[PDB]
Amino acid sequence: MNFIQYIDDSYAVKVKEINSSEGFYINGIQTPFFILSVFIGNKRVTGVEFNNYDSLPMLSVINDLGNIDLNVIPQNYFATAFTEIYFNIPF
Amino acid sequence: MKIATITGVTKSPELQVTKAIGALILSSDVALSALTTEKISIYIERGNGSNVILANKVLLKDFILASTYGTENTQSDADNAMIALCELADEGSIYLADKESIKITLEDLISDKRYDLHGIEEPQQTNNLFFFEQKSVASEEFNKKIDVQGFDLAIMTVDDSVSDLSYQYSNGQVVKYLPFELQTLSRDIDPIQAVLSDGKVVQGLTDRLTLPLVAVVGIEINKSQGSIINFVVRCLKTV
Amino acid sequence: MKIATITGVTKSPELQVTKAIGALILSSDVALSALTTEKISIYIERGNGSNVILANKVLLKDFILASTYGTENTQSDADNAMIALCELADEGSIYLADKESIKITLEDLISDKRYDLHGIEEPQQTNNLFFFEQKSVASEEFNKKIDVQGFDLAIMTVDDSVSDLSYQYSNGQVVKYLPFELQTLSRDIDPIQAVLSDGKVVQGLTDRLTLPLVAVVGIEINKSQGSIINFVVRCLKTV
Amino acid sequence: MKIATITGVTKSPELQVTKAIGALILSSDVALSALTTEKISIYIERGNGSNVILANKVLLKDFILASTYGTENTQSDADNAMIALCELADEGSIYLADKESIKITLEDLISDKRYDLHGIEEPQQTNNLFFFEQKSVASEEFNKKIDVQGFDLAIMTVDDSVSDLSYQYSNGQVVKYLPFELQTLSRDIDPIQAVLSDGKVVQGLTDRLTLPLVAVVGIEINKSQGSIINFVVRCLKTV
Repeated sequence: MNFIQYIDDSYAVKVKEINSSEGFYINGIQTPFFILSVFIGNKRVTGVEFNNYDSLPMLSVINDLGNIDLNVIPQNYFATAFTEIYFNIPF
Repeated sequence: MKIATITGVTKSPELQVTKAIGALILSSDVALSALTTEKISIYIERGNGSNVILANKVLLKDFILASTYGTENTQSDADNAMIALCELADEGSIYLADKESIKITLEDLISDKRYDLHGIEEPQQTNNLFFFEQKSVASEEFNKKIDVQGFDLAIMTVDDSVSDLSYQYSNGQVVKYLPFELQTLSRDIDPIQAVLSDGKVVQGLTDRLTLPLVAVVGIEINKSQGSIINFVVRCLKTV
Repeated sequence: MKIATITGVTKSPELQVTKAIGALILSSDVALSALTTEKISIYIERGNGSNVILANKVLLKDFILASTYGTENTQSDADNAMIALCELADEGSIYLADKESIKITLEDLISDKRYDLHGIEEPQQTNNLFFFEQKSVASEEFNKKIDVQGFDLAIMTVDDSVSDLSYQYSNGQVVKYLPFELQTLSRDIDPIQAVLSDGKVVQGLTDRLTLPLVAVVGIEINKSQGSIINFVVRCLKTV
Repeated sequence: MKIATITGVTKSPELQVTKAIGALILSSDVALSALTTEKISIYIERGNGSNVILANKVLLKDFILASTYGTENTQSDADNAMIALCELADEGSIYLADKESIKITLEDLISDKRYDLHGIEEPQQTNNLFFFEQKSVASEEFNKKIDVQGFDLAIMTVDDSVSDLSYQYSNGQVVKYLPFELQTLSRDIDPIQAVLSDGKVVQGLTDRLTLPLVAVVGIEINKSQGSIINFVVRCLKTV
């Protein structure tokens, strides 16, 4: 079970599954979102990156393992809705 | 003042403006109808967070169309193939107190194209600012209703899969429109959209429509599956 | 909504409209300057009182030019070579109570051309209506004086026989103009009359002139014998 | 009424008009961009008193560009390659009291070109008139400051040596402008300057710039040596 934890526009934590066909990709959020964490095989992974989307803040948030505070990230870093994001997980 | 010039790279750096400006002049050697993917992002950094967002990765074509509606239109020269003056304040210019700065970023630029950004100063100060917002549809549902109260201008994408557009006004009346009637009504307030360098004039983009919203509280889209319909709405409010 | 599409016949069938439409959209593949004999007739049949005759066999060119004066102008697209939006009410739409209905017909068309009719509704209803009338000056008359009080716009056919035309205003002053001066004054209000498909604008017709009548209570025409002159006048009144 | 037609000669005679006219109509077979050195001088002559000088050897190009800024523009026909209407009073015709006449002179004309003059009168008489003044910045000097208080429109020559133009407003604020930004702002009010005969529209002149001044009390020109910078300002006042 591969799934991502992300916050919507209203700063609410939600979980969405990942489609593993022809790679790892996510789409159809329907709202501005900021990806928080990625889980592959019911475990937390680090060192992931996007091969088509350039966004340092989400990479920095994902790669850190400790608990984070949602009061430090502004609305600027939020990605636009209906965005196709691909994952490159090391293995 | 000359804010920046971008050539070669596919992404502009984080451009910072400190003095008070009220309008942005965007110039390029690429025509208005040839803009495909370039996006802009403008915000004001008030301090320890709580920054004010005026545009978040808004398409350049929609940003230009939503700001040059009315008597004015995009310009052309013998050196620049597209010039557009987009205002950011109602009457004067944005006011920064102690450390606020205006940060502007360009994304998805073309490698072999040139862009230039200039800022216009004003002798006045104001707190009424323009805000851009984006709305979309799931592309897997036939119809959808959105609320457009407060917004005074919208830019909608144009596709052959859109059948009906329903307008709900403040008095409760509901009026149904076809795309042809919508375009005809749109081209009745702003007959000319752009003037080319050679001398020809283009009266409308082939895949974008500008809708003025007066006393309109709801918009219903009746379409067919297979495409994503995008609306970019512009509003004015006090920060 | 879509009213009718005419193709092949030389006389459109009588068309009945029950919904309270506010304006008409005329679209065709014939250019605005290429219309020769097409005529329109619109009238409202009322079950309480008397029928209201808005247009009684008015030429299509004059009817289109009467409605597109000001900032609006007739446009064109890829499919349609001529698109015009003609208003029938002041601000709202025609009020129909129970069964009174609008009836529109087209006459003297061309077999190998295409015409369409579209209707535009409004959220509000009004009793202010637009009326079109025709005045004629015979071929054997050297001069003729007409009362244009209450009118606000006229369309005349430019002819070489017309020598002078005199306005008589409310204050009593009489001012004489030549055709060249009249055309120059007319083009100072609406510089552009239409936009073609290839991007070239046309600022006026070679055989039609549009005169805005502001605070004018009389029109005198002085010409030479040989040709007939036709004026198409527009007015607004509450029924 | 028609005033005069000039051809063959290089200097028009001092034409006298006794009828109270409100505006002039200038027509010629040369385009607005092709005017090089023609000059116009208009004044009001009193039999017993002091003359009223409106324009004194003002360039015809600057006169036309000053008088045709706004919604209108300069048009063209088959016979005439340039037609322009220039206002002399505010909302009427100049009032001649006892022994007043209007003297008009054209000088520095081309031998093989035709220049016509027409007069337009109004049913109202007013005391407000338009005055044209000329200012210059030499070529051997670097920067200059000119007081433009009381005026509402200026026309400046365009050269590739002007660096900065600074506006000082009525509240003491100082705003610096680049020539490109100033041109873009100027075209933001009047998108189109002239319409050609074929159909193409020209949105500006390569060696002239029109500056609408609102609540501006000072203009500072900063440039380099090499050319003379000419300004033509227009004002309205009562005589």
